[PDB]
Amino acid sequence: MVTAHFVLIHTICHGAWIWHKLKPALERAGHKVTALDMAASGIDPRQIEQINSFDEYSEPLLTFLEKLPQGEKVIIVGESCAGLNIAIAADRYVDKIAAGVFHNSLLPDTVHSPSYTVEKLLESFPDWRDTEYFTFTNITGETITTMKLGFVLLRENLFTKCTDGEYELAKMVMRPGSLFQNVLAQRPKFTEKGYGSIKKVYIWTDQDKIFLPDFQRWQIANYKPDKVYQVQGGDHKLQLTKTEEVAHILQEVADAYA
Amino acid sequence: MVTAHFVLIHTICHGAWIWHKLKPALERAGHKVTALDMAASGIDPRQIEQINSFDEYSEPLLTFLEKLPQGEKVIIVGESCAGLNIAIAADRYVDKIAAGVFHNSLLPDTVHSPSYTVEKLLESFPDWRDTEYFTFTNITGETITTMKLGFVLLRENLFTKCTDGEYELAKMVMRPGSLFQNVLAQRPKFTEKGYGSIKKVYIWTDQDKIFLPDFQRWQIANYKPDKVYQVQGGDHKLQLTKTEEVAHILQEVADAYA
Repeated sequence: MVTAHFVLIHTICHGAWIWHKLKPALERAGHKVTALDMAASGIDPRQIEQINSFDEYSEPLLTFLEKLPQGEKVIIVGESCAGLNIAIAADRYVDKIAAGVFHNSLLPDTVHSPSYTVEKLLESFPDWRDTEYFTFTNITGETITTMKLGFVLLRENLFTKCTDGEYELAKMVMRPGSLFQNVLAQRPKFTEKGYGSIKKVYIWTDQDKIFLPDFQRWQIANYKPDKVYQVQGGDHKLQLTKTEEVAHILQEVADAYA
Repeated sequence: MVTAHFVLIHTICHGAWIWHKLKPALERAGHKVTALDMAASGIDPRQIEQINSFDEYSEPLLTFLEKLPQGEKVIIVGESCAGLNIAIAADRYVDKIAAGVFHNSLLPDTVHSPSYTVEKLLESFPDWRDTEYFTFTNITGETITTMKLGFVLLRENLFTKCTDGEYELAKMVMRPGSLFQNVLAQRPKFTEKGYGSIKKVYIWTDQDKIFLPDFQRWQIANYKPDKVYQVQGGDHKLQLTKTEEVAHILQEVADAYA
């Protein structure tokens, strides 16, 4: 059994806290874990109106990767939209990445536009329920749509099978976030030399009520991962409903990719 | 059997998230709960360097009370230093407050300075271990001392008996905080017609590794509460390690004080 350094990356609106159970589980098995707040997330001091793109939003992951002592690789694990952080980071630091794990998450490709998987998600799941929307204007004049996720969305669609304790936590710390979709739509594609070349492991459940099965199979068919692990039951937040399951999958990820 | 509106107030450095287990436990009995972040705490947008006194730090509680419609009463439950928030609020809004519950908490009086209980706490527990200290100057020239609580202190003194998931949570969302002690020491005394007149319930455990047995007993004798509940075992954070027991006691506070 390899021991590895996981870097855990939350989805927009969330923060390092989503990982509060998975992190000590990986550590009991002797792994090093880093759970990072992205910009304007968790207890990051920035607000979302000071952030101009998904690449800026990824700053804390990139900064973290820049300081990582040479020879060291990490396994980056991303939930939901954090798939985009993984692609951004692999195009800047391919050298330092053993593998990217996609945890009910967007799976960008290199053929299409980075906003491609976002587009397909919003076709798959177009009704965000009691979610509220807002806009501000970025550094070069783009209208950025932000969101405060709805509590009924949170209950039923992301945290479907979670504990009340965990659902209540999530309402206590959820923050505004953005897909920066229209800025993604204008961004150079992810590259083959960087993102294209890292190992990619995909983890999901068919019980997910926001990243739906037809969408998630579509992702797997669109850009074939190296490994696909399907967890039975649970919900979108497998790191909360299937913590040990995920800890064991991640061990197999460390076993195959170091 | 009475249902109440509980208003849950975390201590400094923390945020509303500390009540994530107690809130749904209370809601299960039919109580309404509100859990608020104080300034510069939890996910509040401010940093501590813009906060000039413990009263300013109290703004979101005060604003919340200010906005309550007439005829509506709350029970404020406060942990550690939040005893001061209770006093501050009760002097401003005695008419919206059914009781104040002190949860391993500073219990101010009306007859010494508002800093008295903080001074006595610091005599009792002068050494805060790996805790870091910083300073800034407030708008009126005072030196404010702030702190980042040490992880060892969090592990062993605050979250002694808590779960690995809860402890990890704390590390993930803990923020800088301040007692505003020098400012408290220049502050007018709490009034009899406000703070002085509310019902006060004091809840504690002798296994608390930071508010120690002698300090707490001393509080109890210096300013006699209406009721004293002693929970067996647990640790400093009873709303986490003894959640159901605290929910049960809170029901009775609601029964007495309506």
